[PDB]
Amino acid sequence: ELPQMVQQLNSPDQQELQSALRKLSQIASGGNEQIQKLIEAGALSPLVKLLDDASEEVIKNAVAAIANIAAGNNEQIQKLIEAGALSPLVKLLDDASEEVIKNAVAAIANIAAGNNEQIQKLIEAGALSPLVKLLDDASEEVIKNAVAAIANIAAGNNEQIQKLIEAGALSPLVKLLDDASEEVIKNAVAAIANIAAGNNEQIQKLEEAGAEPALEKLQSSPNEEVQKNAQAALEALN
Repeated sequence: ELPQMVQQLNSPDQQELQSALRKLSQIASGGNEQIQKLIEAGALSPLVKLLDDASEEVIKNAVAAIANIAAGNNEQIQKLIEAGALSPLVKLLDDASEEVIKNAVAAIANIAAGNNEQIQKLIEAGALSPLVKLLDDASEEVIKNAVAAIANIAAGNNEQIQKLIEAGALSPLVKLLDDASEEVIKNAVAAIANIAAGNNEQIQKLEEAGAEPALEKLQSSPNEEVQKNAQAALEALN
């Protein structure tokens, strides 16, 4: 059932390979107990190997599956990192297909939701500069996943918030506080609230970027998430 599908990942047939990757992604999307079955079946290393495959269609399916595996628990994210997912995922952020960037950034966003040591490996893999460049991408689905990843990295320690500021994240995030999608503002205000939870120097850099006037408008939002995040970030500035 499952080992046969994992064995199918080593196939010259491009239809059989795409089909096996589609089924595995569907299992992986069903929750942590399903992701555990794929790990125990040895699905991770061949899946990671398929991120550098000669077939653009095979890459798409492999990234879709890994994005779903990345949605697992800290232990599952750890196995994905140990399988070598980070380096190929970072390389995929600079790819022609918008479909691969979307899931490459989603997988990275789900890994960024893990512990601070896992955020450190994402930074060590060079994920920050390409993530900041995707904040101007002009594809709304890419920008929301890029903002969500950054928001997750900002939930890390003060040193990790520092690597975000040094990457040039502050100015694109304050720009995304308005004249953008509803889901983008929601993610931008969460990232800003996370940077405001940093040290006093980082709170200062946020003012310099022009965050305070952009947050004052969001303070009275009817959206519970936006409202509380704009309120928490403003309390931190003053």
